[PDB]
Amino acid sequence: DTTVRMMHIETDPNVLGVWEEIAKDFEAKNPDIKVNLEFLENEAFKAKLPTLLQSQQKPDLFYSWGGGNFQVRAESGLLEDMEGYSATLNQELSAAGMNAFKIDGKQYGAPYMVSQVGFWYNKKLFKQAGIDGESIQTWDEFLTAIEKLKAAGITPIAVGGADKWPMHFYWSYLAMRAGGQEAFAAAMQDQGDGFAGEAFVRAGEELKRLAALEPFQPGFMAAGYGESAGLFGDYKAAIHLMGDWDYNFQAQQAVDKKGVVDSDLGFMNFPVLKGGAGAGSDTLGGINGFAFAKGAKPEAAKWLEFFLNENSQTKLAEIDQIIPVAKGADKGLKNPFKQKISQTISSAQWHQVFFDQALGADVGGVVNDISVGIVNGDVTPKEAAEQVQEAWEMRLEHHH
Ligand SMILES: O[C@@H]1[C@@H](O)[C@H](O[C@@H]2CO[C@H](O)[C@H](O)[C@H]2O)OC[C@H]1O
Repeated sequence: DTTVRMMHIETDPNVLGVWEEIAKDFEAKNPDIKVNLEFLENEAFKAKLPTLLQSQQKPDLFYSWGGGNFQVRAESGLLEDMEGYSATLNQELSAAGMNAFKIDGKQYGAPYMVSQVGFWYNKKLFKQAGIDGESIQTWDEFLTAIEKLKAAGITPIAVGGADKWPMHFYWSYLAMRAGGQEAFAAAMQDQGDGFAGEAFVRAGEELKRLAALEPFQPGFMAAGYGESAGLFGDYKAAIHLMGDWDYNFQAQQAVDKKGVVDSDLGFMNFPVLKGGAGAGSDTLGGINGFAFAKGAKPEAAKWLEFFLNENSQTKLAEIDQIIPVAKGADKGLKNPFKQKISQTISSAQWHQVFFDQALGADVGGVVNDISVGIVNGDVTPKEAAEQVQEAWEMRLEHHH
């Protein structure tokens, strides 16, 4: 018997119940393979993984956002090429999802889900404030809704400022809307002014404008994502900019374990910015998966091809958790919120991975730092963009 060790960041009890049913079914069909799930919370996982991956504690499989850290881990010899064990994965999973975890023709992981960041909002609170949530198409209209919420005594936005990345969603989306795909593509290539260019300075200017309305809950810089999602679930703030995984999370984090029920819940895309080059259909989000650590056993690919199969992924869509990557598993997207989100993802010409993950731990950490820094007044919009560009130039210099 051999044990496949899979490190993950999942907290939801319904999801874990489904994962356990899949693992039980797999172990019954493969009596010589055991599956050990190893949980670490999101922030702890990102902080601890570098040490664990470079040690003899490394697992076979670990949760991954792809992006810059995945690229560097591959070039550092920290991952295992499973191309020779990928025949079934390539049959059953989306080609774009498989490509997200392939480097230099080597299959270093497999996709698990795709996501969109957007504004979850409370229709009950919006009605109290006299806001039609479906009518918010532009950034100016969004700011007007913020002012209407404040006038009604309702905290407009819950944000997990302590974790920083929830605030970076604002800066990133504003940069996407201001500059469009080409401004970002050019910055990635270090062309022109790069991340110090006008679209990124405008992103900071618009984030500072939002911050000047004081739209966040008191003490937001001390709140992590769990606390912020709980505020939304408890009807204590009207708006939550978050990935689509928030749907189940705000319910679990609510005192009543239900949160904002479907009859009170809305979701809207990030609005357009007047004069901006970005399209309202452009999406910020991710393609997340499981990477193979160096030394991963062949049984780990056997597990992943079952865990990621059409039936398994259909179950996880049907419990409202993931937008799946397995072919045909979109049949499980029965929930109206998740169905519409999956359509936005499918239709997007530009589906951009989270800036903090695309740019790697160092430069992405700078983006996270300047996002809260602009809001708190510690850096100006120009200085923020300058810091991102300077850090990015050094990352380019020091990597292949
Ligand atoms: O760096 C952050 C990631 O930490 C964040 O990951 C999310 C966190 O919320 C849930 O735990 C979800 O399962 C994770 O994938 O994703 C956005 C990125 O900017």
